[PDB]
Amino acid sequence: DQRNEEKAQREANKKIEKQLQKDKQVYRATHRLLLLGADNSGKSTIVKQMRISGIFETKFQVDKVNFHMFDVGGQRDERRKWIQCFNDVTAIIFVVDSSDYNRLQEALNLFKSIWNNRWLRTISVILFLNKQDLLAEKVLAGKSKIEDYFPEFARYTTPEDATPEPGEDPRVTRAKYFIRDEFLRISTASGDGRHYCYPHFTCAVDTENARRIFNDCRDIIQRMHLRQYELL
Amino acid sequence: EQHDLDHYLFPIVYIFVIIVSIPANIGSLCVSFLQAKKESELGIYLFSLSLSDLLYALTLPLWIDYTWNKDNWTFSPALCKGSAFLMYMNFYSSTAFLTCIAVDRYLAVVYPLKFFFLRTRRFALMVSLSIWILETIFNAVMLWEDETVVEYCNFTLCYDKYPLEKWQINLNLFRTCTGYAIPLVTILICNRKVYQAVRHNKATENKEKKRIIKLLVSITVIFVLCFTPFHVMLLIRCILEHAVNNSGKRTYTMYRITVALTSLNCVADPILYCFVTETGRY
Amino acid sequence: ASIAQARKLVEQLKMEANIDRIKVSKAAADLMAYCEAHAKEDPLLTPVPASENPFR
Amino acid sequence: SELDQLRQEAEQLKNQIRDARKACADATLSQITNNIDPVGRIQMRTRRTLRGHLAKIYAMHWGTDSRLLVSASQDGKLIIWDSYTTNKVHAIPLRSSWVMTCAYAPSGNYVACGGLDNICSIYNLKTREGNVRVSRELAGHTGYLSCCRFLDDNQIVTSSGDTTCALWDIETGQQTTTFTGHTGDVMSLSLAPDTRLFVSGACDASAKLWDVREGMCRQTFTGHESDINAICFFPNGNAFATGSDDATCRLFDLRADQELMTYSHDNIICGITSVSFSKSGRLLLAGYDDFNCNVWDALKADRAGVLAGHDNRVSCLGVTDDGMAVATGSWDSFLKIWN
Amino acid sequence: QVQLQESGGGLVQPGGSLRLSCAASGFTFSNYKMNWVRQAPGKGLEWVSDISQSGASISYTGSVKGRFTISRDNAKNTLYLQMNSLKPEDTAVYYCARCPAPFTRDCFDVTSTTYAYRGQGTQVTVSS
Repeated sequence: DQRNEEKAQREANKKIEKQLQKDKQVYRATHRLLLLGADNSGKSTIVKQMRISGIFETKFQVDKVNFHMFDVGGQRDERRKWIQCFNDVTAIIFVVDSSDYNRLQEALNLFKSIWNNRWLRTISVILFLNKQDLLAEKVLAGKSKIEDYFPEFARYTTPEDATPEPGEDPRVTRAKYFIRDEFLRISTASGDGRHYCYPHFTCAVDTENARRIFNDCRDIIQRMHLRQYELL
Repeated sequence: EQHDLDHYLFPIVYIFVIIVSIPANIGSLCVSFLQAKKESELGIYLFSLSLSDLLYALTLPLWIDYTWNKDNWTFSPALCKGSAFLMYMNFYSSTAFLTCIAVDRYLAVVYPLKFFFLRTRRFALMVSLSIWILETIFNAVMLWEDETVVEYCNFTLCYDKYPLEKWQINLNLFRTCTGYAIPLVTILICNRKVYQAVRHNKATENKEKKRIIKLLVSITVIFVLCFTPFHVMLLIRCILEHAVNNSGKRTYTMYRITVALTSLNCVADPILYCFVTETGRY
Repeated sequence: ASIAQARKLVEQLKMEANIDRIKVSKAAADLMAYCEAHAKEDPLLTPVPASENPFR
Repeated sequence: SELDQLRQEAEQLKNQIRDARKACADATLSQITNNIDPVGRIQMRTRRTLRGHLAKIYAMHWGTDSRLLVSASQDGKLIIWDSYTTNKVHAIPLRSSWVMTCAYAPSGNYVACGGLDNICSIYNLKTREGNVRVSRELAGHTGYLSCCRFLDDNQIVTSSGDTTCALWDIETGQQTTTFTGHTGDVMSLSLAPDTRLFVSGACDASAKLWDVREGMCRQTFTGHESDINAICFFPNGNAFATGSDDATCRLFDLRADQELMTYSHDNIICGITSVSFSKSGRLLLAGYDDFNCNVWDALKADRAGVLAGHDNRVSCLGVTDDGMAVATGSWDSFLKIWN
Repeated sequence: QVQLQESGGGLVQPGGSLRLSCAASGFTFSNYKMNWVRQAPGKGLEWVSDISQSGASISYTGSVKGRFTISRDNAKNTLYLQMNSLKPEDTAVYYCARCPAPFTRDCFDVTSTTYAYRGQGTQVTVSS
């Protein structure tokens, strides 16, 4: 009997290993993304534009590549503990409302904490500056000035490597690239090629955000392979 | 056979190749096994290539002494046949492993999100085992035949004579095609595509882009400089002998020289694949 | 609400106050006695031969 | 106003408690224990290296009989293995892939998992049909589950991120008693062998001892300077060890209601992730963030050995009931049995 | 136990100067990076400034650059933040919050609604 059950244990072990291999193949193919942002950041708009309890899970695929996107909403605002679970995700999708000058400092602080965290220090961030149309409208409005909140905007000019829209109007371009450079200064402060941020300008009407996420994830995995399939 | 070139330049070149290859090959085996533990198919490919290099390093002394003693094999004819078989199998195993590693790097960098099944330990072991077996099968042709050439002034000129077998000429064409032409063109295409992909990469800084550029160009140039003269001069000998159905002695002499240039590959490739390699450096 | 939550800290801290205490030396002696009286049993504390080990 | 002088009375009560606690101070554990022969450097080797997890391991738990082991992995599996023969006797897929704790029932027939979904899922390991399936999806908590322990085959204790601990009746599913009082979120809990008391460690640098039947907090321990990541009862039940991000592990007793010793070194720096005693209580084993675990002498407060061998950080640590082995789980997806 | 006792809050004419102190008793000082957090009436908690260990890598929020200054004396386990040339928009309650973990360059939940390592704080009022 002992021999009979000992052989019985092996067959159950083999059956589990066959299933585990069949699930390991799916796990490595699928890419995981963490979505971070405030209440007004605009995560819902983009998550609806790529989609079509507790953690809200959204699955989108492009170019026959499966992407898994997590949004954590059931938790409290305290995130120094549960953010440690996402130390292995392909990238962290950060959504920031660039049209609100009051929550911008909090967004920058959150980005700094995510970047310098010991466990997420190797996770690239796909930054999404959302709702740029409101930024353009409020910049042409003149009622609210970035000078009031960010005092370094006065001594700043748009960089040469910029791609303004034909109807962008130079002030909007200057403001947008000021926000982007504010984030990038944090991005470039620490971290080697392991760590990198990919800022994008997006609005509520944008419908190509999924393709951008695909391209940036491609670049991140390409850098990872440069490191591991030794070429770097 | 001039035999002065063989008596002087061949031994120094081959002993230099041996002394630098043996530790390099051993170290490459160590680091490649370590990488294979970490689920890296490149580890399996590197292990196979390093094993081939160390096999050449171990088989060197017989041919070193052969060339030293005016290309006279005073040992048993089976010994010279086995040594020639080992050298040929080593060369072509190294070619096949180089094209495989280039194809693996290209498939990993250019298409990082796709082709998962071609990048696994099972496939890497399958390819390495198939490559070894096919190399032994292809080079057994000379083993079944004779390569020791008795030449009374008696000198066993093992695989050193103008002319030689017509079937060895067919094997000449087959070798110079399927062991060098396919690996050369595939390495060129893969390395150029990898360069194109690395150029457009965003995370890689300019300095690391330059380092990768230099490394890829170096891989291609070393491959060409160590393998092109062998098969090119082999085709030259084929068109100097088969077409015509002194100058021939000089042609065979430079063919011998090409053999030593290819012997340089056993010290050329292990450093360029494992030491500049940062992961192996750790 | 602020006075409500803060008051709950007062009553609970009052309840924790009226609890009989003991000297730390006595608790130390008890801890030491428990550690000593069971030393022989623990395989980790005292290396046991491979016969008793089911992992060797 | 009311709040000002009420806080004045609260501070007065704190002063009285501190004075009474200091009155209990006579001699440290060092002053009594200094004349005990040191344990000496002990060597423990990786007898088994259990592998098969596709992602990082977050929690493990032994069983009443020190043979079967359960591991929780973020890839979405709660697979359980036989440590003797290194065989996976069951594999459980999870509805939510994010699991931060696992619990083996003390009767070897139920297993529980829970993570960021805020739902404690209980699986029937000894079903008649032979196929593992979720039995009761314990819901009601408003935060991620950090630790769950089986008080019995019918009662479970869960600690979540909403600063609450709960006692669940599995038969119905509704909560029985809600343990409140932590300002921060609770990370670990440890039931006493008496199964009438248990201590919890939250991210407020406070250790709270609860009583399951009454539903109140008996005593409160505060000696740490950072979040608590691990807690474990001493075998006799009158002490408990606590780990923290402050690179120290401390031991509090219950009757004197103050800390006894602090187990820490200058070069430790990294935090403590899991802590567990041996059966005799002489050895305190504590996991660490720097890819290893340290074996501490509970009475001498001196390091006696390191269970180095892990690649990534150490997440969980469990000593068997018989004390014949110690198992450490890590973020490198490998669980090792040490003996 | 960790404790953070604030001080200095008071009524000051717009343009005056008052000094905010923060007693830090209950933990090792030099291994923690501390911040300052304010909360205006009818508004949530918001960042003010941050200082790393040994008095380097100082940062401020954009609204009070130049006007505010922060300094710490590890010999006394204290944190100061000097407010000069106040404005009517600085009326709030100031908190001497601390980073959750030592030897850490990332601060998390320092402005959370319920934080373990944050004092009750002093109310700073500015009016004519």
